[PDB]
Amino acid sequence: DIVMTQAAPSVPVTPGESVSISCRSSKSLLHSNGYTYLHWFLQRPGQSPQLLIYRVSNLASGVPDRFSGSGSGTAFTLRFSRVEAEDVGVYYCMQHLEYPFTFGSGTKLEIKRADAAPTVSIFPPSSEQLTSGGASVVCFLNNFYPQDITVSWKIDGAERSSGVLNSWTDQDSSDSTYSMSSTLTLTKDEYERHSSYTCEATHKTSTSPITKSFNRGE
Amino acid sequence: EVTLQESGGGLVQPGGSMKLSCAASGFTFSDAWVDWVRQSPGKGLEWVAEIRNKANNHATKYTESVKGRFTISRDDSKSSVYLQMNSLRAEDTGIYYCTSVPQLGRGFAYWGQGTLVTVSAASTTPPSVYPLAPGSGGAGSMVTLGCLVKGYFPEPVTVTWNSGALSSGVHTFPAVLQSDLYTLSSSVTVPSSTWPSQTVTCNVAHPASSTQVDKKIVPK
Ligand SMILES: CN1[C@H]2CC[C@@H]1[C@@H](C(=O)O)[C@@H](OC(=O)c1ccccc1)C2
Repeated sequence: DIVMTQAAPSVPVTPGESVSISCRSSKSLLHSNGYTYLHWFLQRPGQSPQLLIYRVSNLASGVPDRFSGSGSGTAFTLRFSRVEAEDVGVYYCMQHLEYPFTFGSGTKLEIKRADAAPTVSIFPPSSEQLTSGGASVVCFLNNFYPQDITVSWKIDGAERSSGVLNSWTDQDSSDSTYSMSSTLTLTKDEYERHSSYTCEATHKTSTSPITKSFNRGE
Repeated sequence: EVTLQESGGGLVQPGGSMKLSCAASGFTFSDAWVDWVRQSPGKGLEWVAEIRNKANNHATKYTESVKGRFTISRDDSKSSVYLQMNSLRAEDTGIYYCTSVPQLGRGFAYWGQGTLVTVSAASTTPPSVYPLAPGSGGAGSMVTLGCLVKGYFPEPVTVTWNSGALSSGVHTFPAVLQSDLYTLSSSVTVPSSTWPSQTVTCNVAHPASSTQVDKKIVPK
């Protein structure tokens, strides 16, 4: 099979600057007919892939003028003349010379912006959930940057690690931030054995963990 | 106006069968060579199969791992292509996209929206929806509310807020799977001047079970 390699798993870029993404094939993609069968695709978070450039340098219909491609044989480059925050997504190259067609692993474009601390919100189990024997405590850590964050849960000051369900959003296309949901899953019986529930977030924006907590007894 | 629209996916039994369809419009389907590509965590995008146009004898080609199990076909009179999948395996789970090469050298120019295929013996289960309202008094300027959607299977569920009227301050997070099945949160941030004066409701749909639930977020 032909192997498509996109070394960079991601590339950080600030809006307004130019940037390039590289792809290499394991075989020349030049066909006997004289065309070079290398195409580029964008897949924004939660959407289908969409063609950006076909046959190395031809922009597809509707694609922004800011894109261009170059390359030959086994080496290709996708360039942005000026990046925009809405360009977040995964960029893939694909060889369309021989079967099976094969795609590179993709390079995620990450927009760099000013640091932003998380807006942290905690939620006691809903009364509706409690009557059903459930006690999930939810914590949203929203709209923060950079993307790494850590969450610790404490029940009456003791750290709890099992039964925690964590989920992250892709980078926001308008404000370049990230958000995370962390749910402490407890049964109603377990929920009532204690009173202090804290969601503590550690992120680069503060040397002190951000703490949100409540008391069951309230 | 170009469009490709896949249908026919969803949950399927391991070792069972499922046929995906894709309806084309807005371009000359009969001249196009048409393909299926799927996406999975683990391989990223993966080419599945292709059927050529009549001029090229409707020839088919398949990736090694589905040869003999999947059959691609087309019906030019309905401008449609199909992928009949047999002997389904867990490795076949993924989103499947219909895409076409409308003319020579054009690449995969048009793609459908994608259809999730989940190969699992687990059964369909509806979600329960629980409002998430703030514990204290607001103030300050903005308040975050949420909806907990848990216990459903398979994915996906759609969540909107005020039927779509609120979308700019919403984050619907990826669902997490464990013993209780899927659990997903959606949050919405609005001015303290909007809620609780105005009704904020999360609307959840789970097409697999035909469940729809609207839950109003009320001060606790
Ligand atoms: C290396 N080639 C070979 C195999 C992949 C790629 C592709 C291409 O050349 O564009 C193929 O042909 C088409 O997909 C096509 C031809 C006519 C009309 C519509 C589509 C022919």
